[PDB]
Amino acid sequence: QVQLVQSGAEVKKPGASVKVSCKASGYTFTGYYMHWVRQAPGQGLEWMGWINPNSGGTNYTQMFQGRVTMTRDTSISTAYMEVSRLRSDDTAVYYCARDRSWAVVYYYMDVWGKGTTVTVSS
Amino acid sequence: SVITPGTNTSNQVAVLYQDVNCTEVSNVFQTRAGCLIGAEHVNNSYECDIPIGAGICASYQTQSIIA
Amino acid sequence: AYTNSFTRGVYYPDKVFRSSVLHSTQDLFLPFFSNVTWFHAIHVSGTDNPVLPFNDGVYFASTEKSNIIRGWIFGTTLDSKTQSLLIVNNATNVVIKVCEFQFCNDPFLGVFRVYSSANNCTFEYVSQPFLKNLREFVFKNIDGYFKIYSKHTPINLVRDLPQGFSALEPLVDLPIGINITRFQTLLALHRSYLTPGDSSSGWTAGAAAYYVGYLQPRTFLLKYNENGTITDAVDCALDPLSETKCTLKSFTVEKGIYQTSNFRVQPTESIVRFPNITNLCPFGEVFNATRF
Amino acid sequence: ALTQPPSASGSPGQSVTISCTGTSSDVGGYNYVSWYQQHPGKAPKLMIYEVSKRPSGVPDRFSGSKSGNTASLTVSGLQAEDEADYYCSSYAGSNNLVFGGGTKLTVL
Amino acid sequence: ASVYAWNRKRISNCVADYSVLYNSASFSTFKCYGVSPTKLNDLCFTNVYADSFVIRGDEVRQIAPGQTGKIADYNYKLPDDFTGCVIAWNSNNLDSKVGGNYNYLYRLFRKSNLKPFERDISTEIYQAGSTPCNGVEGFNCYFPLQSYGFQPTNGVGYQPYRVVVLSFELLHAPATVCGPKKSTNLVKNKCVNFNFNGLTGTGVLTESNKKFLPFQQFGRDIADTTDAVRDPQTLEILDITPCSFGGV
Ligand SMILES: *[C@@H]1O[C@H](CO)[C@@H](O[C@@H]2O[C@H](CO)[C@@H](O[C@@H]3O[C@H](CO)[C@@H](O)[C@H](O)[C@@H]3O)[C@H](O)[C@H]2NC(C)=O)[C@H](O)[C@H]1NC(C)=O
Ligand SMILES: *[C@@H]1O[C@H](CO)[C@@H](O[C@@H]2O[C@H](CO)[C@@H](O)[C@H](O)[C@H]2NC(C)=O)[C@H](O)[C@H]1NC(C)=O
Ligand SMILES: *[C@@H]1O[C@H](CO)[C@@H](O[C@@H]2O[C@H](CO)[C@@H](O)[C@H](O)[C@@H]2O)[C@H](O)[C@H]1NC(C)=O
Ligand SMILES: *[C@@H]1O[C@H](CO)[C@@H](O)[C@H](O)[C@H]1NC(C)=O
Ligand SMILES: *[C@@H]1O[C@H](CO)[C@@H](O)[C@H](O)[C@H]1NC(C)=O
Ligand SMILES: *[C@@H]1O[C@H](CO)[C@@H](O)[C@H](O)[C@H]1NC(C)=O
Ligand SMILES: *[C@@H]1O[C@H](CO)[C@@H](O)[C@H](O)[C@H]1NC(C)=O
Ligand SMILES: *[C@@H]1O[C@H](CO)[C@@H](O)[C@H](O)[C@H]1NC(C)=O
Ligand SMILES: *[C@@H]1O[C@H](CO)[C@@H](O)[C@H](O)[C@H]1NC(C)=O
Ligand SMILES: *[C@@H]1O[C@H](CO)[C@@H](O)[C@H](O)[C@H]1NC(C)=O
Repeated sequence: QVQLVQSGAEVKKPGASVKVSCKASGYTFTGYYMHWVRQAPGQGLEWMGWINPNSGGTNYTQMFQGRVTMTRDTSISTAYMEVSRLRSDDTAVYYCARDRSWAVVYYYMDVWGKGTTVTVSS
Repeated sequence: SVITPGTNTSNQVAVLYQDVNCTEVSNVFQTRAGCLIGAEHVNNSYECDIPIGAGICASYQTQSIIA
Repeated sequence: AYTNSFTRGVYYPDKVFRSSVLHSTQDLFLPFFSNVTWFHAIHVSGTDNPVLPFNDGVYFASTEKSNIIRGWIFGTTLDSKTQSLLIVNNATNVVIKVCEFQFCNDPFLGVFRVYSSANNCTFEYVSQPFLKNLREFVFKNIDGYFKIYSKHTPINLVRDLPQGFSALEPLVDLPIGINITRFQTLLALHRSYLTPGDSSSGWTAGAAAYYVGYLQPRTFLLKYNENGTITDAVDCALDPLSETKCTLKSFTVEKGIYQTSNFRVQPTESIVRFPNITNLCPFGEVFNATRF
Repeated sequence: ALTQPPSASGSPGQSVTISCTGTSSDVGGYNYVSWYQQHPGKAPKLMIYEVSKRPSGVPDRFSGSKSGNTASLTVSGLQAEDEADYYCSSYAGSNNLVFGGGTKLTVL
Repeated sequence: ASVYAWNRKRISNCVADYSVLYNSASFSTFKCYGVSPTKLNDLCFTNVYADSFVIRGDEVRQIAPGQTGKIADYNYKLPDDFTGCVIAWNSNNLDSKVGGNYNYLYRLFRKSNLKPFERDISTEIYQAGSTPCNGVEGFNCYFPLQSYGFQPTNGVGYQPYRVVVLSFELLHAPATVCGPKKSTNLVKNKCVNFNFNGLTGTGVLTESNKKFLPFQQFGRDIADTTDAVRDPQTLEILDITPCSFGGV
């Protein structure tokens, strides 16, 4: 059992904030990086950023830098992804993913959470 | 090997690198024994004060180290 | 400026009494006749007291009745991030502190402990202070033991290091291991500013003059006298006569030829010469064969 | 983004392929091309993590390798288990990773 | 402390009772080097450095001279001529917590192997092998530190082992640290075995007529024979001349 337990779904007003949490299990939480990737309900898949539970170093893509932040919680073996303004383009299912590599920041995404759905209201 | 006329006579010392060509390291005289650095070559001939080898001996010129 | 070191800077290396013994010692002594960077450190004009390196342990001396040389600071970068040392030799006590403190742009006392801005130190030490007078020191920082040697002799006012001979008695061993690469001496007029940002303002101190050398790993032939104190020394690398003195273990080389060492040419460069073979061995085949 | 053909067709027991039209200037230079197989409604899994290496548990009937600029993953002897979307991905020269649009496998 | 930036104490100027350690059964490995384990309480040491770190259970064999590995090359290297003793014991119930423990971290990647007794607190990212990394971890430059993540359910080879290494050189006087021994009275003019602050020898002791400088702990004659020593109790200088011998 190395499955990551993602948090439940949420519904938020437009422009407001939202935070998603994925809880590690089985594998060693420190080490294996945690990438955050989003899938719009219509199409495609896009990558936002990663935080390493080993050190807390973060990197982000340009489309989300300066408007979305991430953090870790080694006490509960979980990592958080925060979105500041829930624009209607961001109503999507957000997926957390491990990496195959031990402690280096490569991009080899093996095991993915069930995904917390996010919705922008009207 | 050093050439010393005695400490209480003078501090002048000339060195002798045995079996070395002077291409590798004020007066550089090539003897038949090796590079004798610091001694002054003299065409005269005297008694042997300090032996060096192959018929060359060194002494105190008085004031200078001759070979 | 520059003056020469004549014969100064020898010390008792190992705390062992010897009498009438020419002992061949190998330690970080000051090499004879080296250059010392004498300083006009009064700096009324010409902004100031410089920061000097601590390459392998140094030698320090001063000659003044003004007593302005009041201590030293040490450290790897002399900043609040990395470790440091402060020595102050005020008229009451020496206060030797390892602090990793934040130092001034130009340190000063003005007694007022101006030199350290912020302190959360770890090691402290207090003992008796260090007071034409010529003080001398060497500062060895070896294997976790900071060693300070000392001697002060009433020199004859030659405005440089005298040609005489003196042996530095060991004074303080600090059992602290801190990486030290630079130091700076501490000057103090009896009253001036306590702001850590000034360089050339607040007061005009007295005339200042001090020295700095650097110790090198050298072999020495130390002459302990009848009473057990060092009266002369021979630096084995300075001169072929001195090398002969070290080889014979005697201070008076007589009339003759003496073998002193062996000369061998060090290789100038290194070459590797293999054939044109470039194809790799099939270790990748034998270690990844599908069946054994 | 990555240019990508939208779909591929076949029948169970056949052989078909899906390709990824990345740029050799930025995408193919740092290779590391990873393909992911995504059913609708569930999380995807890696299916070729390096340019040609399968992860543990991946069937051998899936193959892939870069070819110049483009990369391609091929399926041989497929069945009803392989009706899924397939996504291309790569390093894209710096920490800003990119994905492909996502082709859809179809069986007649 | 973790295996990087291992805590080091400079034990000096005290009497060390080693008998409470080498007869204590709480330790797993007590492999000394260059000194017998049972002779530790009978010796005097110049300076004693006590190190302390927590490492993985299968990695305790790496803390020994001449070994190789991640801990042996990137975290803590004993020298090839190490003298002292290495002490280790299991600490799964003190260093590991339920769900994990993360205060203990080890250096995983380093540009070069450590010198003996080196300490590397530098958290600067690893060498790229490519264009250099400004300040950002990723794809070329990795984070050099890594946590074990000790868990109570791990095996004995993965359990956190709390390790103490005592490094100490055993030259003669002045020995700052020595073992417990009842100091006794002084016996002059007789052939007497003596242990002067670690300086050990057999000879007669005479009130010396030579004047030590106030720092010299002892003295030697020509050809390195220990001719004199000063008393650690009353600061008297005593000549040591050998017990009388000759052919019969
Ligand atoms: C036998 O086959 C194995 C299996 O592929 C070969 O070992 C693997 O080779 C790859 C390619 O070089 C290694 O990946 C690389 O590792 C380095 C770290 O050393 C890393 O910096 C690179 O980014 C890349 O990930 C892999 O580590 C290596 N070992 C495995 C998978 O355990 C091997 O070369 C073949 N030959 C022999 C003689 O064993
Ligand atoms: C994520 O990594 C990228 C790759 O280096 C960083 O991008 C550089 O950031 C520095 C910071 O000032 C800039 O000077 C460079 O011009 C950037 N390079 C590129 C190609 O964009 C980025 O800053 C990192 N982000 C975080 C949050 O660490
Ligand atoms: C990351 O790279 C930056 C640009 O390549 C460096 O910024 C420099 O900053 C100085 C002054 O701060 C400028 O004068 C210079 O033009 C350049 O922009 C930055 O220092 C560097 N970071 C590190 C940690 O090296
Ligand atoms: C110098 O040494 C020689 C050799 O012993 C001796 O005869 C001579 O008197 C000495 N001269 C002086 C001035 O010491
Ligand atoms: C020393 O070497 C030089 C250069 O080859 C040569 O000209 C000279 O004759 C040599 N002298 C002796 C004594 O070998
Ligand atoms: C010594 O002899 C050489 C060789 O003949 C000659 O060149 C030199 O001038 C002579 N020197 C003296 C002082 O006679
Ligand atoms: C001392 O510190 C300086 C600066 O931090 C560093 O360059 C040097 O390597 C250090 N020396 C040792 C022996 O750690
Ligand atoms: C001094 O304080 C800093 C934080 O301000 C701390 O990181 C450092 O360890 C302290 N140094 C000591 C206690 O020696
Ligand atoms: C040794 O010291 C004593 C007393 O200080 C003195 O009388 C004697 O002359 C000294 N001996 C020598 C050789 O200097
Ligand atoms: C040690 O103790 C004894 C008796 O208690 C005393 O006579 C002696 O002076 C002490 N030694 C020192 C160095 O104080």
